[PDB]
Amino acid sequence: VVIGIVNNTVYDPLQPELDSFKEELDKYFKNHTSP
Amino acid sequence: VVIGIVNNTVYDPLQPELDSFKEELDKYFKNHTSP
Amino acid sequence: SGWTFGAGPALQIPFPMQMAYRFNGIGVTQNVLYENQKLIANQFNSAIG
Ligand SMILES: *[C@@H]1O[C@H](CO)[C@@H](O[C@@H]2O[C@H](CO)[C@@H](O)[C@H](O)[C@H]2NC(C)=O)[C@H](O)[C@H]1NC(C)=O
Ligand SMILES: *[C@@H]1O[C@H](CO)[C@@H](O[C@@H]2O[C@H](CO)[C@@H](O)[C@H](O)[C@H]2NC(C)=O)[C@H](O)[C@H]1NC(C)=O
Repeated sequence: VVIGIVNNTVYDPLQPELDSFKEELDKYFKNHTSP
Repeated sequence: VVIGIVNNTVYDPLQPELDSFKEELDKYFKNHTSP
Repeated sequence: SGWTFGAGPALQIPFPMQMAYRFNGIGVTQNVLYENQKLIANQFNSAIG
């Protein structure tokens, strides 16, 4: 609807500061059944 | 202390982006506690 | 009605709630009036006497 709007990404902050800890959370959850 | 207060629930915006994570966090322990 | 009657159409609004919208333009938040309604009522009632 609005004219002049441009296409760009927005670095939403809450996910990657979580994903800095979700990466080791995802590593720990899936590798628990590995051995 | 306040008069005229009305009982209601408030939709917490800090929940659902991590409740969706909590939807998949508890899913990540379904496989963890399966064997 | 508050201040609206001086702009356009007059909208009704409860007076114990107009005041919490008149603290907010000073610098003190509105979570002070409700917590002190009775004392401010007596201070206003005694001041006009
Ligand atoms: C911003 O991106 C969207 C999609 O990434 C663009 O929308 C597309 O526009 C083309 C132009 O013909 C269409 O053919 C596509 O079907 C559209 N896709 C979608 C999903 O809507 C949009 O044009 C981009 N805006 C700008 C200013 O580049
Ligand atoms: C607002 O909700 C709270 C809690 O849901 C109510 O507090 C209790 O309500 C039950 C049900 O009426 C009473 O039996 C209890 O005695 C209440 N607790 C206390 C400490 O009084 C509260 O009554 C509700 N208020 C309104 C106006 O509905």
